[PDB]
Amino acid sequence: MSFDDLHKATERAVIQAVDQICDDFEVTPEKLDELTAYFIEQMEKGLAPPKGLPMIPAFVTGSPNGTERGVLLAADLGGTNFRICSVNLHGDHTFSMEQMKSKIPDDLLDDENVTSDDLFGFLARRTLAFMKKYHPDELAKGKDAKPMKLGFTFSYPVDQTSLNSGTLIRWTKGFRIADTVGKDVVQLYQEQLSAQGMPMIKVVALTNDTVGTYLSHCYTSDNTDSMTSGEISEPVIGCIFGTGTNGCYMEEINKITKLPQELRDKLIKEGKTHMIINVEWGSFDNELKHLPTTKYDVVIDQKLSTNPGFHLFEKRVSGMFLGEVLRNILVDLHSQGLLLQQYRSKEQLPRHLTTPFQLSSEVLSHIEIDDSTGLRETELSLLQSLRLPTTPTERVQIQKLVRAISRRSAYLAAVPLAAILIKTNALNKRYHGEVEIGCDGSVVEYYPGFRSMLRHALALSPLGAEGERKVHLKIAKDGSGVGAALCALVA
Repeated sequence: MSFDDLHKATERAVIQAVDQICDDFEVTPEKLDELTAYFIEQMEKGLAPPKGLPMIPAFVTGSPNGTERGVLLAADLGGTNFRICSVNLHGDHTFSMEQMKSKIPDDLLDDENVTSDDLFGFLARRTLAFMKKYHPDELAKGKDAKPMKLGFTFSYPVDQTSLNSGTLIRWTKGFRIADTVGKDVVQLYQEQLSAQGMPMIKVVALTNDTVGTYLSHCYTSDNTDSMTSGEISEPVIGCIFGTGTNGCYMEEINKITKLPQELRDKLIKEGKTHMIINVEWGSFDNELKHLPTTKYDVVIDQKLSTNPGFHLFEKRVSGMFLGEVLRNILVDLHSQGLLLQQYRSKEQLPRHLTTPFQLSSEVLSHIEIDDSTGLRETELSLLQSLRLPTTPTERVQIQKLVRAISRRSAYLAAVPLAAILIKTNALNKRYHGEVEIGCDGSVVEYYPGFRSMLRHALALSPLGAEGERKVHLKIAKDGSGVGAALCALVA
């Protein structure tokens, strides 16, 4: 056929093939029902003694009201940095901030055999510099003063035998230091704090970023938590979607069959009815019994991934992998002759479409909501910020693919929220019963319309579109810094 005839036939075939890839990417409401039911099943398997889900009790039996008073501290430590924050709760749904971001120490931790004393003394040194800098209010009263409660955000593998008690099991995503496999991390931090000179500091909390997100959403609840006035709604889920994904919710105390009955009765004999469970829902259905999977998901999880087959739901939802899936689809369609069709072979393609993760997520951000830009002006430009240029008929299908990837990730992200809301139902305060779930992270906050698709999925779930609209949801953003302080408050 003619060059023009072949071009037209090729464009029609690209229509076909891209629609077929989309069909292979779709999430049906039937699959939604299947996934949420299996998630309820994994939840109930998990928190009973032996496994369904890594549902780790966070040992928090109280939620902030947004009416709270006082000033508290918060320490967080990871491979990223070390941070000492200080929060002054104004007494309304507001607060005031102070903080020092002590950079991760330059190579006292690079797989050298260093003491817990070295690392935790660096932590306490930065805490002492903090106290000296912004207030020696009770630091000048170094012998004794009115104490200060602070929460610790130690985002490492930890065995939290209770609140303000953690027994570190390993340094993963960090580097191995000597003989901390049995130490209590809150105890080490407290020892180093009382050893530099502040004995006023009490380390009374230990939680990770998701429990902090939940507590930071309890505070600052849009005037829907101060009283049963206007909207009558309470927050029941904290969660982070983005580079990673996880969530936490409050479960009945006597429904956590895992914890021994001693602690359960000792809590219920108090005013204590519920406790926060940090559902590790990252790495959900790793066995892939129900979790949808395509070819590109396999080729990325196996070859290009650092966790070969461990956090599968994370990888299907994370913001890093969206652009990666798009890149693999593009390289596929090219090497099979349908797209970018005058780069005569692979390794003639631009340097970023060939190499692994060079297709970032802001690309999909710009592409997904392309307005009628006189047919893909900002989209062409931004997709062309990486070295490859494109044509209109190709850009239409590339937008199709990007939107399909995003919709799948959003519906999957909605599955666990729906399963939690339907396990602990939102229809128990029979009248005006409403529930808001607060969210942090990259994808959920800044990806265009990822919340609209979350809502559409929650409507298409066995959470009924009839009942989805008693759940409105928005963002609570600081969990390592404000959430730790609030976990110290409710300690």
